[PDB]
Amino acid sequence: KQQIGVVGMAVMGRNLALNIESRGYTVSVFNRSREKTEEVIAENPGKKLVPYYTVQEFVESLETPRRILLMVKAGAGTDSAIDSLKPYLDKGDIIIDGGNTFFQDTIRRNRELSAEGFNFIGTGVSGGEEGTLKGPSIMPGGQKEAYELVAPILKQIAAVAEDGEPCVTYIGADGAGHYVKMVHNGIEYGDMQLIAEAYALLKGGLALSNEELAQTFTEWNEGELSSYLIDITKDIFTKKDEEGKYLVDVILDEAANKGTGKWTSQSSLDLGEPLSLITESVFARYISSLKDQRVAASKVLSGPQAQPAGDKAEFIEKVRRALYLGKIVSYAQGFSQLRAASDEYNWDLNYGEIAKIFRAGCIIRAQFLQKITDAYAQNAGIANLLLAPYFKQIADDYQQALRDVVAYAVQNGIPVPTFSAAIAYYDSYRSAVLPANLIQAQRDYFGAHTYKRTDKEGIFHTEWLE
Amino acid sequence: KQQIGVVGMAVMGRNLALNIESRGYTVSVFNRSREKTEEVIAENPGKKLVPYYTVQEFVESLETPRRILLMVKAGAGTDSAIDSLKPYLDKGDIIIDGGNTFFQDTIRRNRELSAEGFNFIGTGVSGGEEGTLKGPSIMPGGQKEAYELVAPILKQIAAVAEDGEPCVTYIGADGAGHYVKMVHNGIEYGDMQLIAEAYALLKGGLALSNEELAQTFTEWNEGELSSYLIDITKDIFTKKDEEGKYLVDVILDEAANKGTGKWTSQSSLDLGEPLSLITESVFARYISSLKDQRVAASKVLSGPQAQPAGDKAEFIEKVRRALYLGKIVSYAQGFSQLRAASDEYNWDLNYGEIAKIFRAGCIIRAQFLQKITDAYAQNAGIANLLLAPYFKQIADDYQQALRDVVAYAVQNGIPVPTFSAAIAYYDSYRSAVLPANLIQAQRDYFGAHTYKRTDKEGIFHTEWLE
Repeated sequence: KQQIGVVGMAVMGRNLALNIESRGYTVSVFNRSREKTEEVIAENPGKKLVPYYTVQEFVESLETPRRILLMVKAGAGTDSAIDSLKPYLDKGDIIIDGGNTFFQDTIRRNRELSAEGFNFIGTGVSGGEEGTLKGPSIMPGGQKEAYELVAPILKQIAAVAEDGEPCVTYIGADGAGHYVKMVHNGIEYGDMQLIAEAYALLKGGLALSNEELAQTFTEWNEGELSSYLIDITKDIFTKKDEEGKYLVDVILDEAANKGTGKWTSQSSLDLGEPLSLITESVFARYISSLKDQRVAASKVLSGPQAQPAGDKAEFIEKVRRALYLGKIVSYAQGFSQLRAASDEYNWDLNYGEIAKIFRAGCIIRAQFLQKITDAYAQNAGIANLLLAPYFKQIADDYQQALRDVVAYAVQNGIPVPTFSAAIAYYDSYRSAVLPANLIQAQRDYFGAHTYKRTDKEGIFHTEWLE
Repeated sequence: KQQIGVVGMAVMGRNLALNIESRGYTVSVFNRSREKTEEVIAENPGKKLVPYYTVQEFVESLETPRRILLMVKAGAGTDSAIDSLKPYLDKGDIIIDGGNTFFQDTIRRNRELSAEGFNFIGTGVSGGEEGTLKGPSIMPGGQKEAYELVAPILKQIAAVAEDGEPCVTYIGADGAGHYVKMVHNGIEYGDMQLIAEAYALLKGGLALSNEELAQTFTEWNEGELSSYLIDITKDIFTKKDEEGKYLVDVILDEAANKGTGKWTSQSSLDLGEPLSLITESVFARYISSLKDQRVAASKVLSGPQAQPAGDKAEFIEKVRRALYLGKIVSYAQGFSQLRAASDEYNWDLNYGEIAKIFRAGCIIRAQFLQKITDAYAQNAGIANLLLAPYFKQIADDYQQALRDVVAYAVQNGIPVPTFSAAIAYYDSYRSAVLPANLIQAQRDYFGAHTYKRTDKEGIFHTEWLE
């Protein structure tokens, strides 16, 4: 019998099944309809993929306890796939949902399937089509015993960091994996928006051509900013269409989204976390969708004439620094939310291990994730990444560049929502005292909400008039 | 019989009942327990308040169709109050929930009570304890026919604008009123945070004493910033405790919240609205709660030495301008969300009328709300308040001040999350082209998400490598 089965032969499931096959495992494959399953085998002769055309047969062909990988698109189809499998499962079998599922849904299915005798692993899978085929970052949450059973296969198919550690680990119970996958995506939204601002600043302040953009990103990619996102960005700036037009310059600036970005921010608001940078990233996507409103407004609203930033190399460097410190702030906010979530949902998350599996496979992969790993390696209970020696030092050295870039952008009409968010956060966090004293005073005045005092114990209320 | 009854004799309900009484109406009062009801009458001899100590009697003493005002604290008690009333109601009776209820709960009760033959009006009430007693802004949503029946009383007790129009109006169906009340609160969070930044900037850049702060706010209050929030703020800066200490300087800077701020932002994220300013206001409150983390971080993280802002009067004026334009941006974002919500929930909101009832009674009351009223008076379908002639002109004239203040703040270590949000929004909105073209290009690259072109119809996907 096969050790594992994959349900859902669309690209992602097909690729994952091929990945499993490449590691020397024989895998059973199944798809709601039979055409995709037939195409997979047609296109992959000689591979150890065994097709089934009925749920029952697919389930029977797996060694127990069964390990069933659902790669169908997250949503109702996940439930129908589960419902179609149930009647044929033995107590102890394991269903693993690799869809981009909202964590509360995974928590619900996990609790419900558990009550019926089945294990449920909600797992994030990150890497794009090519990543799923070659080695994605895998983020499983669910029963530990079910994880350990399937872990050997997950480890073989995941991307491997350069220290030899596979990019999968036991994240936690029930919905922890899908919650971490959501946060990865929120963090990804933040990195793309920071990069988009770097681009606007170079193009706006120095009028760099696309070839100079490509060259600049290429250089940044050789240093500490080294990352997958930076790499594809330099590629993007060198792409020309069939008639020699730079593709990036004619792509409609309407950034689409698929919830996860929204989801992370909504969670930050439920958990009391100041996740301003990723949240501003989501809002920047929302405003780019108001394209018609923006063109209209551009003919009506006035603004300053953007003046050249000055020496090219120096400005480019300040923008590089700003970007890197911007990422530091965004991730400090992201990992602080992972802690808030861990507490709320009782997951005992291991932040260092999560950072470790983000080092390769996933879309946000970068040498930067090793810096985060090191930070937790030296102090697991660190309150905020900004306090880590490495990050503290980068802030010491790069904040002036961030401050200069934001002032330039604001004085020149270039919107820098996340760079502005990053400096506002850095300055708020290091403030022993914020103006919330006035906010509290106003609340007690118009709403008798009471306040506390810095010089005296007790809870007070004041008759502000007399 | 009495024309109306009030349930819930805590302060807010007591005051509302007294308000109704002051207008010449006799009102029946009731409270779950009898002590508060006994105290109300004890303390208010000669007033036309008729106490009842059983639900049944309270319901019987009202002329039909009955108008029952629930002033109990929003939550489970609202449901228990409703459940206790039901058995004694006649089809057509009207229950009005004046609690600070989340709009989806009002939609649920409205639908459910409707199916049983009863009308349900979820209504925001804003004014604080003193406002509920003297004249609050009232924002009712529910069956129109039920609204018209009770409207005469609501109009008599609401605050009245100087043009003689009472600050209550039919907002819309089901949960529209409570949704508008939520947005008022989100907008209030934004105004308090903008004011808190003005304060940080004056105190940080010019080291103004509290007496100078008071004097400055007093002057601002005499001009276009004229508002309730600005007024109590100047009061706050002159308040001294029993031993001569300025109260504002010893109040613990940990801004509490009660959801509505959070709620507005969560809705903006569900509706695709870039409500960055109020959202940053909520996050600023979240970070002020991390007081211990902030004190710790203040001894560890470095930052620049804040240098004096320069001439006092000139800087003060730039900060006044910045604040006013900041409010313009926040409200543009708020009213755009009111439209997004109106569309989503099928309310056909009348923005001008909502602005009109915010002119007095409510916490955000200000001459500014008349500017918004005028804007809708001249163009009901205006896409964004920034496009309104009055606001367009203020932006033309005050943006440079906003830009100078933010650059100064950022170069000097003073966190200005909302002022930064305001300029980032103004600059994004007027941008015919944003860097989301790159974001779209990256998405198609790693996720094959496809993109559109500015120079060609169709939806494309590109093999970015080759």
